[PDB]
Amino acid sequence: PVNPCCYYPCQHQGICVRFGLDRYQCDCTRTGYSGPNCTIPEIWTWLRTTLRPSPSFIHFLLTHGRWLWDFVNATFIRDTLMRLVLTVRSNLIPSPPTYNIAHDYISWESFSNVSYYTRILPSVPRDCPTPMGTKGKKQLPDAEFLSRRFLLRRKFIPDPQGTNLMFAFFAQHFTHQFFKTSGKMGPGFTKALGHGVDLGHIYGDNLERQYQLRLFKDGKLKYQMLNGEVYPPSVEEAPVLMHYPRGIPPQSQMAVGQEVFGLLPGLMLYATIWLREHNRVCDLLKAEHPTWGDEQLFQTARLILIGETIKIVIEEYVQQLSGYFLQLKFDPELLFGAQFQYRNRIAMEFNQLYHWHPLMPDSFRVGPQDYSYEQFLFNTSMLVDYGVEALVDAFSRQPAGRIGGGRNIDHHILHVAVDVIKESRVLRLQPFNEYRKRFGMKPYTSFQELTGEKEMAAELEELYGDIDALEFYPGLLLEKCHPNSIFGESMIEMGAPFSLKGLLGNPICSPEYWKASTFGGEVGFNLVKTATLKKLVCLNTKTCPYVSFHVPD
Amino acid sequence: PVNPCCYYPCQHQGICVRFGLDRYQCDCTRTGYSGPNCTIPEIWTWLRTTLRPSPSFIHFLLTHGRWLWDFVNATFIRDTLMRLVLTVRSNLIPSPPTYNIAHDYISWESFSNVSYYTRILPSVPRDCPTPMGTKGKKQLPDAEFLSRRFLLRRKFIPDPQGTNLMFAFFAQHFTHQFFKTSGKMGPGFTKALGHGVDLGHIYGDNLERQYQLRLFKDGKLKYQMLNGEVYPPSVEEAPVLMHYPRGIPPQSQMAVGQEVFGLLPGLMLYATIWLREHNRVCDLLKAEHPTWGDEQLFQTARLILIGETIKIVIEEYVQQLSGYFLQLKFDPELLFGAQFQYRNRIAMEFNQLYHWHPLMPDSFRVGPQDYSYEQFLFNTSMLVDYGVEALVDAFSRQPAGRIGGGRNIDHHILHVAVDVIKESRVLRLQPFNEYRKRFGMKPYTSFQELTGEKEMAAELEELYGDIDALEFYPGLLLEKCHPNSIFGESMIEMGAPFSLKGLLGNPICSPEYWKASTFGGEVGFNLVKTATLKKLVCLNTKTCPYVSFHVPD
Ligand SMILES: *[C@@H]1O[C@H](CO)[C@@H](O[C@H]2O[C@H](CO)[C@@H](O[C@@H]3O[C@H](CO[C@H]4O[C@H](CO[C@H]5O[C@H](CO)[C@@H](O)[C@H](O)[C@@H]5O)[C@@H](O)[C@H](O)[C@@H]4O)[C@@H](O)[C@H](O)[C@@H]3O)[C@H](O)[C@H]2NC(C)=O)[C@H](O)[C@H]1NC(C)=O
Ligand SMILES: *[C@@H]1O[C@H](CO)[C@@H](O[C@@H]2O[C@H](CO)[C@@H](O[C@@H]3O[C@H](CO[C@@H]4O[C@H](CO)[C@@H](O)[C@H](O)[C@@H]4O)[C@@H](O)[C@H](O)[C@@H]3O)[C@H](O)[C@H]2NC(C)=O)[C@H](O)[C@H]1NC(C)=O
Ligand SMILES: *[C@@H]1O[C@H](CO)[C@@H](O[C@@H]2O[C@H](CO)[C@@H](O[C@@H]3O[C@H](CO[C@@H]4O[C@H](CO)[C@@H](O)[C@H](O)[C@@H]4O)[C@@H](O)[C@H](O)[C@@H]3O)[C@H](O)[C@H]2NC(C)=O)[C@H](O)[C@H]1NC(C)=O
Ligand SMILES: *[C@@H]1O[C@H](CO)[C@@H](O[C@H]2O[C@H](CO)[C@@H](O[C@@H]3O[C@H](CO[C@@H]4O[C@H](CO)[C@@H](O)[C@H](O)[C@@H]4O)[C@@H](O)[C@H](O)[C@@H]3O)[C@H](O)[C@H]2NC(C)=O)[C@H](O)[C@H]1NC(C)=O
Ligand code: HEM
Ligand code: HEM
Ligand SMILES: *[C@@H]1O[C@H](CO)[C@@H](O[C@H]2O[C@H](CO)[C@@H](O)[C@H](O)[C@H]2NC(C)=O)[C@H](O)[C@H]1NC(C)=O
Ligand SMILES: CCCCCCCCO[C@@H]1O[C@H](CO)[C@@H](O)[C@H](O)[C@H]1O
Ligand SMILES: CCCCCCCCO[C@@H]1O[C@H](CO)[C@@H](O)[C@H](O)[C@H]1O
Ligand SMILES: CCCCCCCCO[C@@H]1O[C@H](CO)[C@@H](O)[C@H](O)[C@H]1O
Ligand SMILES: CCCCCCCCO[C@@H]1O[C@H](CO)[C@@H](O)[C@H](O)[C@H]1O
Ligand SMILES: O=C(O)Cc1ccccc1Nc1c(Cl)cccc1Cl
Ligand SMILES: O=C(O)Cc1ccccc1Nc1c(Cl)cccc1Cl
Repeated sequence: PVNPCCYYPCQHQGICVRFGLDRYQCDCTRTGYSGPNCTIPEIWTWLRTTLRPSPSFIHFLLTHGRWLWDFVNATFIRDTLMRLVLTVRSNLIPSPPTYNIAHDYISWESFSNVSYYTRILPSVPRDCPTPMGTKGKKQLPDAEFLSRRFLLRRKFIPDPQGTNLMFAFFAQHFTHQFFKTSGKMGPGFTKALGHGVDLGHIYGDNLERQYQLRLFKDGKLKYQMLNGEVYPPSVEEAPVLMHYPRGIPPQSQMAVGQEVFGLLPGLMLYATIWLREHNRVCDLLKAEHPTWGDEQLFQTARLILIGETIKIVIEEYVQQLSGYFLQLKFDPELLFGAQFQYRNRIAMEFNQLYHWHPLMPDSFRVGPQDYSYEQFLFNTSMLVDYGVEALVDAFSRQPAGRIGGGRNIDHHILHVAVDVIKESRVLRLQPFNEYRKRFGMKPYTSFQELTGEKEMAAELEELYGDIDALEFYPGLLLEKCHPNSIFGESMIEMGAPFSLKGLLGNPICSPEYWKASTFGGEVGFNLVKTATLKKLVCLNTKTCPYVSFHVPD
Repeated sequence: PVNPCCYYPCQHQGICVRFGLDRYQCDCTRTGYSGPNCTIPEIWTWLRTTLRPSPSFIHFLLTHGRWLWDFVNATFIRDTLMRLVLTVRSNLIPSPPTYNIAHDYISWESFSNVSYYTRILPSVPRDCPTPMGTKGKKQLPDAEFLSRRFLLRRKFIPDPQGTNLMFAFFAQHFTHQFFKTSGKMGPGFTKALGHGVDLGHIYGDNLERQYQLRLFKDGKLKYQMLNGEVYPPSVEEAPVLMHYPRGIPPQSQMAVGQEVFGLLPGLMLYATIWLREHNRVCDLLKAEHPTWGDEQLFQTARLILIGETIKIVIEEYVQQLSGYFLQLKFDPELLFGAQFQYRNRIAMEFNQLYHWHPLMPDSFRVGPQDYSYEQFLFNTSMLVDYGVEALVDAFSRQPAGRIGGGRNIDHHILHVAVDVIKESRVLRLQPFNEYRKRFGMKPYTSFQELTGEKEMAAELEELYGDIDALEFYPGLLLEKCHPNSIFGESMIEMGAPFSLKGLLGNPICSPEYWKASTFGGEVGFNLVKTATLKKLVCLNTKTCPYVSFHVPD
């Protein structure tokens, strides 16, 4: 019989619905296109497409000509373009969410059950001739061999954008609040039910964990004093599930919102920094409202820290990553005259996309010392030994690896990428070319056009058989890179829409929540508006070291 | 020190926030007002208030002049006005939701924890001089004595709008999918985590329950055959928790989505019809899609039945109790050019408001038979004995009681109204007049202005002391009802914003969901678009009885 939806016949966000025994129909509703396969353009769509500049042209404009951008940033155009960046990107993501691992169709279970990761494109049907649809071979390339030949680091390729480990660990810390895949429920299921910037990696994904982390006085979190410095509490003081190597003494075990943070000094670094910020905010709130109870001081402080995150993420984190000459601005009031949905659901493709393990180097240089992976991983002493000040300085000076290009994942953590590709076939993600079309890009006609070179393309031509069979995750990390950039063109075009919908879709960005009273007055509101990475560290430390998302020079 | 927020100083949705020892500050952001109390209006605010007609004047316009409304309904002005009713009403509701029983302030916990009912106006602070704020007596009037003197039915007062029991049972059935107060967690908590029209009273509030009702063949729900007619299955066949009187084994019980439905035949009547509807819809969808599995057939039928519910509710259910000459219309497309959040959280005020126990008659009539409360309540054979047709005919012919005016609750179920007022004091709901202001109405200056008479006004003035001490629920029922109507001025103005935000805020009404493909093509899309109370009943029965929300002339 053969399922007609395996060919992906519907174009431009049309929906393949199986009718009768062998036929199909495309629902081209509000797609801007008509006809059986949604290809005949409406008057406005045809006009827009011929007048639309290429995605690369827009990226070129945003990365060149300082004289124009010095002017733009000092004018109203900054706010006009930022609004355009917000609206155009985030509208590519369905809201309310559509599909999940169980349903390749809209249902109430896909809407209400927040334990699911959502998906933009439906899974490849289980009745297709090839696991990627119709094109390609019956068996996809070996996940170990594909990572070994194309992803394994032979030499450290530094990021030309000057990105450091301070960014890398921020990226990991920030993302692991909404990427919490369930080990028992399996792939496609999440434990971070907040689905965005909830800070559940500081406070906990569940209520009882939070209560266990809370000192229940002045709204503050629990903490311990080691060498005159404030650190996260021990397991004895806060009895919560923490993933530590079995046998390790409880005095060496620290307790934070996310279970996996104790395994890396870079992760527990930010956990300390943010904990110091929470209690600091409580002190400012208490001086402003001495009549407030413990519960209000905590909840008000959480929203301030949620606002501080989004501020730093957009104006510094994205600023370093995108390399835009356009000065980015966190201002929810930009969307106040627009049709925007203040909700978010984490997609599995955003999970796959955010596996930036190439960022990690060969070693971890802290001052005169150079620490290996076996010296750095699962180390429960390093954070206390050096302190926040010394480590933040050390991570801001060490270069990070280039994400795109290829052959840049250190062999110690390569197994992750292997499992990511394995998870992609379990989830049955559509080919890379299908996602290219979903995010408004032209699909690649050959492997030579993808990598931009002759060598690595020829081997991939033999393995996959066809370009329309190329997988999602390998495509993003093997795509040609414009010199000076951190990754390929697709990463920006696929990632930004998710990322902005997660940031600005946070309820605090809504007209209902974006008020002074929400953050306990003007003091709390200004802390959100003026927050910086530098102010996140140095205000919570004795001295102020070099702190940035980029290395010196 | 005296709490300043006990005076409710901040007007027009301004937020009272405690500062220092004895000081307060109003957050007048986006209220349309400025200053210390949000009392001085902006240029556009002053313009709106002076040109705005009174609530009772627009209600007058909608309920008078047949000839003008015949013209309007046949033109685009029908759609123009419906869009206005949709937008202006539902915007009075905070979205995303703000407060709950735990927090009288915006928090992440209030946003994320869906086990809470939300609220529109914050509670009366615990450290206020009087239980209702600053007004009235130290001890609030007795709950049982208030119900016996002002709410207890002497002579039966029927609805002047000719509303029947078919409406009354629909009301109780329809509401108990989003009104499910958790007796274990307490007042202000809810098991109905859908917070809207999810049909959890048919399928279940949780997944494990839903799976027990489902056949897992053809997307259908389980059913038993009695007298050659389709009925809900036994609890012996579908093992789900149902609240039946002790001594009644699962062999006689019937298994449906909502636990309390076995207590009333009228509730079980509507459980049957929708179950017959679900399986009838499954049959239609199976013919269009013979390659669909069980899971897709079930989920798609649910979306259709949700679509059918909101359709009938707006164009007939709301049409009956509103008494508008304007032909109401369910078209989600009306909101596609508007700022509208497709989400809903059930408020405690909507819960309190929807206690329409006055609708219930002195005795239930089924043709020549007249069954009392003892015979009707907990009856297990009445539905099977008579059938669907006979009971639909009976409930459609018998008039329901007038909700407003007072003194129209039968002595059998008066204890509910006692528990509503008692729950209101635990929830610490603000005074009636404070809620009047919040839904754009002038507060009553006296009890005589509220009632319309003299006797009950003077006795309430003795019990409460002040009009600003009057409670939410008693105020709604003892209010004066305009020209021949179900209830008073406030019931529309307070309940309509809650309802329309609940109905149109359903995700199926969003541009993403409101497609033909979501309902499995045009056949499923038309069943929503052409849904009727009559078509819900007569298409699922052998013969077609009298079916309406009003009695025959
Ligand atoms: C949405 O929100 C509601 C309401 O908040 C919530 O309902 C429940 O919430 C919690 C449980 O999740 C219940 O909490 C109650 O309060 C006491 C607190 O007293 C003490 O608790 C600690 C003692 O217990 C612990 O002891 C040791 C450590 O001390 C520990 O090792 C044990 O494992 C044990 O847990 C103590 O540390 C602390 O200092 C306090 O003195 C709890 O003990 C107990 O759990 C109580 O039941 C609420 O009562 C629940 N219901 C209500 C109505 O409030 C929902 O869970 C939430 N929903 C979601 C989906 O998140
Ligand atoms: C977790 O991380 C902590 C980081 O604090 C580790 O603790 C530290 O471990 C080092 C050993 O590596 C301790 O000794 C230090 O190391 C030097 C090594 O010699 C140096 O090597 C270079 C290049 O080979 C040579 O040019 C020079 O000889 C140079 O000195 C040693 O000489 C010194 O004694 C120096 O202190 C260090 O003391 C210790 N830190 C603290 C605060 O005690 C820890 O090992 C690690 N844990 C695990 C389980 O891996
Ligand atoms: C659950 O509901 C069922 C209905 O399905 C109840 O069973 C029914 O009970 C009624 C009495 O309440 C039975 O009526 C019988 O028929 C006549 C009725 O009298 C007639 O009507 C009026 C008023 O009564 C009189 O003025 C007329 O003159 C006329 O006679 C009577 O003669 C019989 O004695 C008897 O009452 C009905 O038949 C019966 N149905 C079935 C199928 O058994 C059931 O009681 C109820 N459960 C509980 C606990 O009450
Ligand atoms: C969000 O959705 C998740 C996935 O649907 C839910 O995860 C869990 O719920 C599933 C369904 O309850 C679990 O599936 C299991 O199904 C087997 C099959 O047994 C069958 O059901 C009956 C068993 O009593 C039998 O009568 C029948 O004949 C048949 O054999 C059953 O054995 C298990 O008991 C269980 O129900 C599943 O284990 C689980 N996880 C996953 C990954 O599927 C979430 O509950 C849901 N979340 C929310 C908040 O609703
Ligand atoms: C040396 C440090 C690192 C180690 C040891 C490491 C290893 C791991 C491990 C063990 C997992 C969980 C198992 C799995 O999904 O394969 C994981 C997942 C993941 N990693 Fe890393 N990685 C590192 C660096 C990073 C960084 C810097 C980022 C951020 C750019 C990152 C992004 C992710 C993401 C998004 C997941 C999936 C999380 C989930 O779905 O639950 N990793 N990695
Ligand atoms: C004679 C028929 C009815 C009976 C026997 C009945 C019974 C009850 C009972 C026992 C409660 C719980 C009271 C408590 O303990 O707090 C309740 C609450 C309630 N009633 Fe009724 N009722 C009837 C009719 C109606 C009708 C017609 C409506 C109109 C919609 C209605 C609306 C409600 C609502 C919304 C609740 C609160 C639900 C919740 O949050 O749990 N009732 N009723
Ligand atoms: C409709 O879209 C389909 C995409 O599959 C196009 O291809 C179909 O029609 C062709 C011409 O009749 C056939 O050669 C193909 O076999 C057939 N595809 C499949 C999978 O069977 C088709 O061109 C489109 N129709 C129009 C009018 O453009
Ligand atoms: C479709 C009409 C819009 C005008 C598009 C002009 C073509 C853009 O051409 C662009 O030129 C840049 C350098 O100038 C390159 O960096 C880009 O790769 C290339 O796409
Ligand atoms: C001159 C700079 C203008 C920047 C404003 C445009 C930002 C919108 O970004 C656009 O988003 C679309 C959806 O993701 C993509 O299809 C486009 O390629 C991308 O440029
Ligand atoms: C100076 C401009 C004011 C004219 C706009 C008046 C709109 C208010 O509408 C008024 O509502 C009253 C009910 O309170 C009715 O009595 C009036 O007839 C009606 O015009
Ligand atoms: C001082 C001005 C504030 C009073 C506001 C009262 C306006 C009249 O009341 C209005 O009735 C309409 C009935 O269709 C609804 O659309 C509106 O939601 C309702 O506010
Ligand atoms: O957006 C983020 O938070 C990180 C991220 C990851 C992948 C792709 C884009 C982005 N951000 C981002 C955004 Cl939100 C806009 C423009 C350019 C970029 Cl790189
Ligand atoms: O829609 C409902 O649930 C019925 C309901 C209950 C309370 C208050 C209003 C309404 N309906 C209603 C609506 Cl939603 C709009 C205009 C007029 C009326 Cl009577």
